Amino acid sequence: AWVQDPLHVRPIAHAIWDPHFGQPAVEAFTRGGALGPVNIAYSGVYQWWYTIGLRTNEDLYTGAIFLLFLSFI
Amino acid sequence: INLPSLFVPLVGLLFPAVAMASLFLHVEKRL
Amino acid sequence: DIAGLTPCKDSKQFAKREKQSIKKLESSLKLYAPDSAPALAINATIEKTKRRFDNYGKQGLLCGADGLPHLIVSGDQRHWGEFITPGILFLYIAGWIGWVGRSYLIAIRDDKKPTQKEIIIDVPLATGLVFRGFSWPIAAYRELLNGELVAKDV
Amino acid sequence: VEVLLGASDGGLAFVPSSLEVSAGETIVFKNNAGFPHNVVFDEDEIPAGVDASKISMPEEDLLNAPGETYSVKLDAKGTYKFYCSPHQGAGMVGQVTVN
Amino acid sequence: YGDKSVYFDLEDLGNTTGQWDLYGSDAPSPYNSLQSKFFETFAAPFTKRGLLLKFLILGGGSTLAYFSATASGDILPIKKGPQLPPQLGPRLG
Amino acid sequence: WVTFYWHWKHITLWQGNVSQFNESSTYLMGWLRDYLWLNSSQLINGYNPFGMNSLSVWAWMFLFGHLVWATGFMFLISWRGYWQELIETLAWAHERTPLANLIRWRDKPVALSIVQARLVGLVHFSVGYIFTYAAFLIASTSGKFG
Amino acid sequence: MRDLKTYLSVAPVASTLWFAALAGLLIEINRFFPDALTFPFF
Amino acid sequence: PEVKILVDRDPIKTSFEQWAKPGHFSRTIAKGPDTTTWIWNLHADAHDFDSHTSDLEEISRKVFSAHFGQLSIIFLWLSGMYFHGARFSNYEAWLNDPTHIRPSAQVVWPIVGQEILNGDVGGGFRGIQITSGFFQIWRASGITSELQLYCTAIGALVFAALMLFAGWFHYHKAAPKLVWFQDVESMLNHHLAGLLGLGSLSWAGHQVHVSLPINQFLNAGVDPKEIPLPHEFILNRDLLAQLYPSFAEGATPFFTLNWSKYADFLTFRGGLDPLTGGLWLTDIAHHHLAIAILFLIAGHMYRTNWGIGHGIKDILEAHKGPFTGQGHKGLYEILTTSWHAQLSINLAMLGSLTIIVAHHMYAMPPYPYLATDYGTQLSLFTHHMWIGGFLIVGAAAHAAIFMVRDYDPTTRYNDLLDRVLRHRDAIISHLNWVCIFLGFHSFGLYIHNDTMSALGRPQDMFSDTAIQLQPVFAQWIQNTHALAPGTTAPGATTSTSLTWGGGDLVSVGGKVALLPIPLGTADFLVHHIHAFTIHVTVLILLKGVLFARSSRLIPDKANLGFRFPCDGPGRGGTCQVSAWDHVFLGLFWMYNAISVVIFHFSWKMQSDVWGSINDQGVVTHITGGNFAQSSITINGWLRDFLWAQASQVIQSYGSSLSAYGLFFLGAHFVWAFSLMFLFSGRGYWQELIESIVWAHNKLKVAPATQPRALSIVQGRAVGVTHYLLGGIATTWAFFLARIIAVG
Ligand code: CLA
Ligand code: CLA
Ligand code: CLA
Ligand code: CLA
Ligand SMILES: [Cu+2]
Repeated sequence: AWVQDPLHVRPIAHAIWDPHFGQPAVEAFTRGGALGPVNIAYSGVYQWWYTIGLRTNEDLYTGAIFLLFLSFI
Repeated sequence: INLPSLFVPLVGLLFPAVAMASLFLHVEKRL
Repeated sequence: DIAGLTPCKDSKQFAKREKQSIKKLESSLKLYAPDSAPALAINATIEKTKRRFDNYGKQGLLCGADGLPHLIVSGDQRHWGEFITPGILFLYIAGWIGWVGRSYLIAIRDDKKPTQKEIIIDVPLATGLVFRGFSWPIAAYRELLNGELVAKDV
Repeated sequence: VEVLLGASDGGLAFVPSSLEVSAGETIVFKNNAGFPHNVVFDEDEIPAGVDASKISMPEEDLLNAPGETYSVKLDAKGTYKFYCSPHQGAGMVGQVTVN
Repeated sequence: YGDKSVYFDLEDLGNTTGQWDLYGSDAPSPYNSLQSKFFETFAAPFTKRGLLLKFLILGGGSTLAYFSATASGDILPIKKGPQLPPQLGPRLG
Repeated sequence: WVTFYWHWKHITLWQGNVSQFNESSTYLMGWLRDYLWLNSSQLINGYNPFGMNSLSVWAWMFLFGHLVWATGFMFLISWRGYWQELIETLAWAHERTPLANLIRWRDKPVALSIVQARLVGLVHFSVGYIFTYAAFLIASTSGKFG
Repeated sequence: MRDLKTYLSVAPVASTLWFAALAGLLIEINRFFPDALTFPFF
Repeated sequence: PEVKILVDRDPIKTSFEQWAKPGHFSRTIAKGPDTTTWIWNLHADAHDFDSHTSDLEEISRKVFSAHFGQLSIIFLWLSGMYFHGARFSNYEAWLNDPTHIRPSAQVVWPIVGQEILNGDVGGGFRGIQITSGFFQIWRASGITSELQLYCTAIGALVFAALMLFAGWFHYHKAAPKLVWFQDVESMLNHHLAGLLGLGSLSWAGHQVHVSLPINQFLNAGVDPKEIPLPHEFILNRDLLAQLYPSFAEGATPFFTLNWSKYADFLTFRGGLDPLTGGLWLTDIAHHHLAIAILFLIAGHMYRTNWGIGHGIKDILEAHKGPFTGQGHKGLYEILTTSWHAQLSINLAMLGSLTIIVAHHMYAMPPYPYLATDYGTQLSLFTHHMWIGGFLIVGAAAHAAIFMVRDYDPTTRYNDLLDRVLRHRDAIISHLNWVCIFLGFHSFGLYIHNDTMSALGRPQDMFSDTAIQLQPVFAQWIQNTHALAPGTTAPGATTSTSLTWGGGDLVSVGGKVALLPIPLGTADFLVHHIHAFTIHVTVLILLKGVLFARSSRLIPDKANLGFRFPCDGPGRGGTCQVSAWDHVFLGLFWMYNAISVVIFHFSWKMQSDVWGSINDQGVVTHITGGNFAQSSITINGWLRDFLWAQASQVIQSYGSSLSAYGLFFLGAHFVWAFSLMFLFSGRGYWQELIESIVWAHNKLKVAPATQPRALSIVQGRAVGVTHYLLGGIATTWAFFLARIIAVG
């Protein structure tokens, strides 16, 4: 979703799963068009990965698998 | 079936319990 | 002009500041007797404020976008009054102080109980020594050339 | 018309910050959240009705407690800009005309 | 030891160092034999150190895993999910 | 100092209000009021008696960093001797009480070392520092988003 | 008298009198030439 | 056996010999100084008389005359206050209209533009608004002109001169000896009956003839200059008979025992004056009369010279039981040979008294036009709280000094002291547990509330609407007090305060003097926070006192003296193992406790009592009851109290309250500065001064008094004093700027 309109959508870092959360907190943290509470990324990895060529989720999946391979080696 | 529903308790509750019990057991007695 | 600043006398924000400042004091003067002690004191400071703004304008200070007189220290000769001539004056006074102190320390270093003359000042010796600071620059120059300003052996 | 000083998110702004009311129409500046909010007019520009105290709230003294209302009335043809001296640096400034 | 004024004797260091047990009963089992024979027969398989520890850890672990992977919405709002439309950010959203 | 300077200059540039910095940055009351006290309203309003919003997690962390920092002062001000004697009387208390002297420690409790305590206090201080400033920075830029 | 002269030259009293004189001098100077951001004579 | 005046003639001749010699008392100091450390020692042990010598007689003579010097300083301060009120004040203008003019008795000279501090305090006057509450005292005493203030200032000046002279006299010409000091029976007989009994009887005499009629005239609305002078009220009696008819019989009621005929001006009303917002003066006069009678009888308990009375030794050694062995036997010998024991007892009692004074003065305002002067009220409460706390910490300091220096079981043995020394470990362990439990269940509740509120779960919070923790005991007690007048104090009409209840709000000039103070869950939480902080500082101080001589850590701690750095980094590290170091912490925790107390007071008052009344009786408070809902979480304190209240001081610049803003920032600075001394050690600094000394020596400008870094103890002392100065001063600036701007 972010690659389609980089200026008008907030990037998501990861989902939140916290059984200590209340209902208004669940409603307050669901941003970025997600289906639940999420965190908004400020690392800037979205812009970095977008600049270097990654476009789809399959690209990121191949990347993560390759890096798991690299760290195992 | 929701994967967080399983891994966040196990890694947040079970894993530290097991690891800390084991590490206490290892650190606090003589060989 | 220098650094894009403009001569305060011809700036508009500098004037606006002056008029605004003067405005508030005038309000403080009101609600009291027209010729009362407090009112007279407020008048005095109003005239003082007008004199300060005119003095700033006259001295040719540089004003930015806020109208505050900025100071140039690059060495431009149109601005030595801002930093460099006061700097020379300071260096003179500070050398005076330090040289008099050093002179005193050297003079009292030869007694058996030199700490006695440090917790309790010999004021006659001090008053004999204070005025050598007047010529401290020449004395220090000739002491450096002599090689006696810096202790050898250390 | 009622203007809430301060936002529920703690944002330092007016609600609505910019608007237009009718003639002789009283505008109420209410405090919503984030109080010591003080509404002080620009005193600059604003063609006619150049009194300061008539619409301004004097510096130092400001709205007290969670919900406070300093009632002003304008009634001057022209546009005026009402801001908050402590917060006008965070953008808590507003413009209100009566055409 | 305790001969009027002395309190130190090499032969009985424990008495000298106060190695007493100030509250132990030294009495017989107050529980009736029949009752004792009911418990130590049913609670026996839980008295092995490694066995009890491993079983406790893994049983409680799968207990938590099951009870949280299959909790209903009325227990945890985190799994009920949001119920409202979302707002927009200051400019984004 | 470096990051305060950077953040304030940029947070006034992003609002098109650079004169606000240009004028209030030359005195320290300007730094306190126009930067710290001013840009901290949304953050501390992350949660209030009237509800919470998405900034709450920062409003919490902001206070977290204040707590950690503060406890770092303990290990930096109070010194070992005090704590060692307190610990020894605690040991007496534990050994002397019924139903709990049945349990025995295996290492004699000692107060932290001198160097160890300086290290712990420094760690607390720096962690509190980093956390509260990160909370404030991300909440004050994220709140205005500009 | 001799001892009073001595005590009046002990370090704290010598320094308070010196700094009071210096303060008086600076106060009067700025009372005659107030609001001076530069050296305007030459 | 019998008691008499016993003196010594010219023990020390007044002379300027020792002024020329720095540290004459210390043999090592007298010789002279080798390093910079000698200068610091000279000051640190100037007033430690019990170490300059060992003679009790000399110590006590020095103590007596030092007390005289202190009294002289206090008198000079009082005369300065009165003179400034006479000459540089707007006291008469304030006297004409109290609730519009702001009191101010200090102006500044227009030197560097600082005249902006001469703000508009009203009354054709420009000065610095004072918070001393002196105007209220002067009005309650009946002072109507500035001639009376001038006369008072000059009288106090000559009293300061008299005190200084007496100090010189009783040390250099006629100095008492030991048996004169060691008489405490007659001393107590005179301080109870003579100083407090006659003092309060004399003050009641003043109020009956001066303050009562003059304040009656002032409250009737008379112009202050049209009021008869006080001495007229003594010369012409029908002047008083007009205001108070039963001044006509004139002291025959006092001897017929028809005391009811005095019911006019000797009342038992209670409550506040609805006109002035202070206590009824006819109540204060009666109060001081009864106080005088009580003290005059009480100063007749101890036997001095005529058989009748009580021997303190007998009373003490009569008290002992089966739990305490021979308790109280031997205390009379301890409390008459060591000044530190007496000093610590008196310091504890005086601190307790000061804090009780703060509470009672906030609750039952005694002066007219004081209650509605919010700045004065806040400042008085805060100041007395701080003074009380400092005194209470000094009590512990000197108890420890006694234990280290003067305690001796070989010659002066007491049983109770010995028993407490013998189970100090049980004492400290239980106090430790109480501190931990109290800290978990008071501050833990705040942390729980903060996370419950941040997780969007307010129902689970410990609040007035989710989970109530109601202080049922305090509510019950204050409801018992509200019902007291008429039920169980039949002679009273109003309850003793208005914070108890009964409605009956009292206002003055559109501002609220007092109203019933409600106690909810937030009050419960903050009261337990108070209990926690007090218990922890008590733990620190008591642990310092009980373990001052020896411990299981270092077995001979007394030989190292009361104050010392350490005994090396042995046994794991013995940093600050001394009694003096325990006092250093207690000051930190005393600061914490008193800070929380004054914050609680200020917020609660600005939220539920103070504020402005209006025409219907609608009370708008300074903050609309924001204390009951926002004070239950720490975010509420940081946002609604500090951040909100802090805005006043930040905006002070550019006005007459600018000095408060300046002091705010300066106090922040000096507080942060203390941390340099509190976090570092003197080794680094000695090693740095080494190379600085090298730099000086390279240019023949090195000093002869060798510069040393401060001692380890001195560095801690500099660090704690700067810390306290910074914190207290920033709170002072914040409070004053806020309450003067919003008040
Ligand atoms: C260092 C990388 C990293 C980090 C910081 C996280 C962080 C997180 N993961 Mg995650 N994860 C990772 C890698 C990582 N993951 C990888 C490589 C995979 C496989 C593709 C996963 C698969 C995964 C799943 C399926 C889930 C998470 C979830 C989560 C979140 C809940 C915490 C948790 O349950 O732990 C993580 C749980 C795991 C099963 C991770 C196991 C895989 C990694 C490689 C384990 C590494 C352990 C290793 C021995 C220790 C490394 C040393 C160092 C990290 C201290 C949390 C924010 C949960 C979530 O979505 O929260 C909403 C969730 O359900 N992760
Ligand atoms: C904000 C900083 C801070 C904090 C939190 C503390 C806390 C404490 N101090 Mg300390 N102190 C401080 C600053 C601080 N101090 C400073 C700057 C100084 C220098 C003057 C001192 C000097 C000092 C002395 C001299 C003494 C203490 C003592 C104590 C303890 C008092 C007993 C108690 O309250 O039990 C309760 C604990 C608390 C109230 C802390 C908060 C508890 C949290 C909220 C509970 C959360 C639990 C959580 C679930 C943990 C699980 C997390 C999980 C991930 C592991 C306490 C732990 C006294 C003591 O030792 O007590 C016997 C003691 O004598 N302090
Ligand atoms: C009715 C008799 C009387 C009175 C009024 C006082 C009053 C006082 N005594 Mg005192 N005393 C007395 C009898 C009395 N004493 C006796 C019989 C003994 C034992 C023999 C002592 C031994 C004693 C000691 C050891 C000390 C005091 C101290 C004090 C002062 C306490 C501080 C204070 O409260 O400030 C209140 C301030 C005032 C009340 C201002 C008024 C001051 C008046 C003028 C005092 C005049 C009373 C005095 C006894 C007059 C007799 C002396 C005469 C020959 C001139 C106080 C002024 C302390 C002190 O000396 O402080 C310096 C202290 O150290 N007293
Ligand atoms: C009636 C009250 C009283 C009295 C008579 C004494 C008397 C004494 N105390 Mg003591 N004490 C008291 C109260 C009192 N104390 C209180 C309330 C505390 C708690 C803080 C203490 C804590 C205390 C300690 C820790 C120690 C003493 C010590 C001593 C003895 C030597 C004091 C000395 O000469 O040091 C010299 C005095 C000074 C160096 C003054 C220091 C200046 C202060 C710190 C700055 C104050 C700042 C000022 C208020 C505002 C700033 C001004 C600036 C900006 C210009 C002495 C017998 C010392 C001792 O060894 O006993 C034998 C000791 O170490 N006291
Ligand atoms: Cu505002």
